[PDB]
Amino acid sequence: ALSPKAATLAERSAGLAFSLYQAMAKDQAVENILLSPVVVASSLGLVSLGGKATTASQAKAVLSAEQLRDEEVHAGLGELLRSLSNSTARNVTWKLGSRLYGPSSVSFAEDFVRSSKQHYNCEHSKINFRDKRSALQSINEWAAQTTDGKLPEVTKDVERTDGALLVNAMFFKPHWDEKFHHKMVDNRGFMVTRSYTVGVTMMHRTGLYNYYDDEKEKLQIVEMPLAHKLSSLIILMPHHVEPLERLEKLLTKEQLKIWMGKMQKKAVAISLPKGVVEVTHDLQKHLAGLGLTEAIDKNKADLSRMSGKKDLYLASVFHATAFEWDTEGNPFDQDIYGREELRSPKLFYADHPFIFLVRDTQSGSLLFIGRLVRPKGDKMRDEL
Amino acid sequence: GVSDVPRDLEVVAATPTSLLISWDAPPYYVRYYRITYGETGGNSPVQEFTVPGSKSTATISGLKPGVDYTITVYAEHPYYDPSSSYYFSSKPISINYRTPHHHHHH
Repeated sequence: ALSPKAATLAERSAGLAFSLYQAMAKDQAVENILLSPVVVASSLGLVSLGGKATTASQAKAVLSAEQLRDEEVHAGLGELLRSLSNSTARNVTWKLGSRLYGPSSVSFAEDFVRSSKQHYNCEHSKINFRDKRSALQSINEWAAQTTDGKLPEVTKDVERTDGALLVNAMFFKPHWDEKFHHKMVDNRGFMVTRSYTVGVTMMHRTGLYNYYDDEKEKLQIVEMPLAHKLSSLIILMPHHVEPLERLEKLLTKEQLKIWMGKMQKKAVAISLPKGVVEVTHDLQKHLAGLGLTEAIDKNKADLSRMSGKKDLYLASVFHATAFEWDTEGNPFDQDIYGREELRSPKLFYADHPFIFLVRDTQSGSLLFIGRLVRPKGDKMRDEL
Repeated sequence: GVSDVPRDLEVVAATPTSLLISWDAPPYYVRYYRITYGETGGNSPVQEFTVPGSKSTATISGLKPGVDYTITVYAEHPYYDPSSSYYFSSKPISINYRTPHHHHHH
């Protein structure tokens, strides 16, 4: 199980991920959201490790680890990263890579390279950000090799070319405890808004799931266990198509606990969009909004432990994830469909935007928080 | 929140002895649509047939002219394997329609 330092940091990581989620959901430009709390926290841990003066202390202040010692933060976050890339079942796919990109004229210090490699598995690369064809090719091919071609592009441009670029590339594919049949797929319209529909493939299956329908709050919540019940994917969706804002404001650590406590084991006929969703965020402006103001400023940053460059700052924090919704999962006994408790299933038809979370059931840690607003596909049109 | 029921069931074209009907898919995979029809009010059991779930239209043949019929459409949803006998039915959608006495042309 997690040590006391790693358990409190897991709780703080989830709090931080809810805070970034809410700030990004308010930004009307953002459509899909996908955050991994341990990756967001390890990005602040890297700033603490490579920083001095208020640059490193502001990073510790966001993780509320000002009581903990410097090495206790790196050991605690180091323990969390290893525990999630090991405790998640063998059939559940989770690929993660972290790379710090600096300009060509930058030498990273041996101690920083050694500890960032030990605790965060951080890789280091030197790059001419101004030659954008070469710089983008290097970043995107590294992210594609990290994720086995699932995330082929982190970004289409490098906005700030005079500092460090932290890039986190991920691929997560939930493997269900009870698989969907690969032939129960059809083409449906996913309603992004009440007036914008996109053509998607949907996968369907019925089973016994922890479920709650709140008629007062017009929402449904279902918990879908992943392989061997060591983690679960929780989906929260309004009854009808609507902007997720009303439900996102209700969603808190305390309210998710009440909703999970109200879930009951019921027959649920689930339909989900099937495919890969590529979500990339540059968290630089959002991390500044939560306390990390000095690291992101060209003049005030102090990343001297990272490199003696001076004037080197955190220009970007890319959080790039390919999340695959697929039918693959473990086999199960189909005699369940002849039992009384499955005579009349309730429906969880996810044909419109929904919020989702991936939780580790062994430690209670939050692995992912996000929303699916725009799946991949073309706008549907029948009568013109 | 969102009923398991097909929608917009309507008669597209009618003849004295036939009806061409159309509907919109309910939520969740449909393997077959079960269409039932019978005389409105009459204590005679309803006749039924299926059409594949990839279709949204059906023809009801062998009807009597100038008779009121109740037409009902259900969707047969598989629990897991689409080629298995384990399925549950959706809620029904129904309409009442009188067949014409004569054909449009003499």
